[PDB]
Amino acid sequence: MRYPSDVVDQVFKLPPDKGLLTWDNDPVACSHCARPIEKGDLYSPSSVGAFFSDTRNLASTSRSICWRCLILRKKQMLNGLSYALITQDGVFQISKDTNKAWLFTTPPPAPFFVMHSSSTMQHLCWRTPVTLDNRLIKVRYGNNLFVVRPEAIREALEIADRMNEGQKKWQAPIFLDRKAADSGHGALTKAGREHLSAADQEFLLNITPGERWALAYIMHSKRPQPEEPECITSKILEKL
Amino acid sequence: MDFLKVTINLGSPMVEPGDLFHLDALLGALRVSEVRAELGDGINPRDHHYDLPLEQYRSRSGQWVFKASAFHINKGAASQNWMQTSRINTAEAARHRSEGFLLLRAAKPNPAGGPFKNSLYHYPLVWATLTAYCVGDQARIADLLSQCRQIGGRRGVGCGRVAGFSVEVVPEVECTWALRAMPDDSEQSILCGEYALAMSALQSPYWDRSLHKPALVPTSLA
Amino acid sequence: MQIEVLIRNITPIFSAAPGSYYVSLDGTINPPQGASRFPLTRARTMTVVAETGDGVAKAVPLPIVPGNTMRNLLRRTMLKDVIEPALRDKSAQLSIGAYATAYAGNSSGNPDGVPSSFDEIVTMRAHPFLGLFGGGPRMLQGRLMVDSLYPIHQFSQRIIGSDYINDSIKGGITEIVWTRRNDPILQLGSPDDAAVIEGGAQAANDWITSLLATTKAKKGKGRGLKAFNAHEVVIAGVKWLWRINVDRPSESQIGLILLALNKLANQRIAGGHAKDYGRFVIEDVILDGESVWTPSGVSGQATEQFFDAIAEALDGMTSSEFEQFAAS
DNA sequence: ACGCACGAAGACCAAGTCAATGCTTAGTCTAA
Ligand SMILES: [Zn+2]
Repeated sequence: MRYPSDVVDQVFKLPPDKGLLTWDNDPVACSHCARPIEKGDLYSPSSVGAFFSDTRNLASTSRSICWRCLILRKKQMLNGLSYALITQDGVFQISKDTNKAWLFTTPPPAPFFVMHSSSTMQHLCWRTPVTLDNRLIKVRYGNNLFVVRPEAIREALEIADRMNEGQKKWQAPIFLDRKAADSGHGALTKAGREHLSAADQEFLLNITPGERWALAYIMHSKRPQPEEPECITSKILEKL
Repeated sequence: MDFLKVTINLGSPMVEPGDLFHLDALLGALRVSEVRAELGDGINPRDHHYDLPLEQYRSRSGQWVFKASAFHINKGAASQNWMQTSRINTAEAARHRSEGFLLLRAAKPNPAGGPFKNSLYHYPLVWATLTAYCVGDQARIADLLSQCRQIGGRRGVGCGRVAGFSVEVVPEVECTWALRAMPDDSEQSILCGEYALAMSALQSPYWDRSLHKPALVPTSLA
Repeated sequence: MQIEVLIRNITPIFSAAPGSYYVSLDGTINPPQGASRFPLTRARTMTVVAETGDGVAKAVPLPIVPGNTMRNLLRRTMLKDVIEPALRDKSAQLSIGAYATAYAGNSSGNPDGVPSSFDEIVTMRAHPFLGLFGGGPRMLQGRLMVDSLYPIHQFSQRIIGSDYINDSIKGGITEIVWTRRNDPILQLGSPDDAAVIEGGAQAANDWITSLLATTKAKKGKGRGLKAFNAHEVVIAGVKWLWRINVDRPSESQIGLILLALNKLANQRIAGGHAKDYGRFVIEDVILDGESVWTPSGVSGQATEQFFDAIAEALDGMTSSEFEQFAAS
């Protein structure tokens, strides 16, 4: 895939809705997924309504929405893709911690989109940049766009295991929060501050926010075993 | 035309950039500020943000980037997760609704969404010395950076004040300008370290998603 | 244009820090499991590097007021003291989109995302109020860049500077205030007290019996009114420095900022409305290195032009400008 | 008579943390 809207016609294969206008002016980017809207394509003027609180993430002021985004803005699409991973084969659910560990330790090779919501249901279909290479995974968490490097996650897990190797009571070296909301998120704990070497402390302080978020779901006393997430595109298509 | 190292010292913590913070983008922003002060706010910003004292690298396919590496982030302290909210005072809005200042017929506010939504967001704050490498004019770059006061982002709330800056000529062997978003078909010999393929813009502005292209992004800098 | 406001808080300033933090009776933050723990709401502390105890660099927390809080306080002061009375004098009425844009810069009025022509940008960014605080569906870049309220402390020397060294405080400036909530039913003492209650003695008896049963069940393994806890505040009397910069300000915008600074003393800082926290008095206002704060507020021969410009702007201000800015 | 009000609803996994700062010892005379 190339664009967030490309997930529709490639893994959902949903035909465009009826009654959509046809573009007849100089091409302009979509207001959601930044896809160009060329002459002869199907679009619709923006009618997001007063309850749309994602104006800051709009690609442009074209006020035009391509049919793929019009599909992606349906309630069944927003709810189904709350904790989704959209790859070529299908849409997978990464809600469970084991799924997150598998994704951030053994990512799929193909381009994919990573979905995650910080509340009941949020606009995430059209805000996630594509992950071209598995070594640089871009994850959209609520209003935060994260960059996760699997090698950094593996190195941090190795550091935590080596620091907790001797002590019988397991204790995390770095303070992390699943919601990425705590005031101490990403800061070293007392055990990390006074039981780790200078190189390990410098590495743990110099990780990206996305890596902290991922370790908040992976790094624990009993590391979850990675497992393949289930196929979810069937459920979303049936509910639509 | 000359090889440079740009060092920026902070007097206040800055927002830790989620993606690469590029020297050329900052220079373009400062140039746009200069042309705004000289002409006004009616200018097109895209007509003046390439007039920078930096020489360009052009690849086989014509894709070109500034020779200005992304800023290196070395943290003098652990990153602090800063919390900010947003809310409209409900009692004040109710008073205005009663007095006719506000034309709202709805009975209740909705903190979950709508005009009276309460929102919670976070961004990290870091104390760092900003060092980056570029090829250009020392005098003009130093002049442009003289008017720069804040670094990174969230400047409206005063994040990332500049205590000072320094521009020095350094040997080429120290560190190259390549630590940035290079075009897809860039030559391997000029790349410093491992380069992962990802989607990013090659010219400022870097937040414009319509300008995003597949590019080689340094793994040891993102 | 640099504005330096020297603020001394008469009452303690309480900006609640997110998180569930505990404290013991003796005052130990996060006491161990051995002793009793009570919830604590600490003040907003920012990790800063400083030369503490003759050290080269120490990351010590500094109790501050967030810059976004100061920005919103300035916006509310302008709205409630100059903008709203001026619009009321014209009997102006604002829609929900315009009002949301004016009071929080919320794009809910027109979340479609509206393009802005260069002439429109020039006209609107020159607005006396909406130009300073960008936002709305258009969502411009505001000309106002307000810094956080850093206290004049030993650890804030590298953030504030050495210009106000005479007012610095060496020791800690945080204190713990304990609160308590009592069940009013348990404080009844005579049938005259229970006369106002419809159930009289029977209702109070049932209330007390329910409380006792709930307490016994909780001890063995619905929450009552009784509660004991504390919240941490910055001690009163500490001086603060507020730095405000306006990028390319017009005369009207500077006049509005000066008017807000004149009326800023009537407002509160951060939270604590119930306990009258955050009360402060302006001590000095500095405009581009020139002191302007007279005992009768911001005045002088060098600021009459700003006041005249803002008065003229208020005379001709209409709600149509707000509607156009909010694309309503 | 399109615009706005207002409930129902649909995603639904789920840990480990919560200090960040202590530090010593007597010469000057050159304005009333
Ligand atoms: Zn689209």
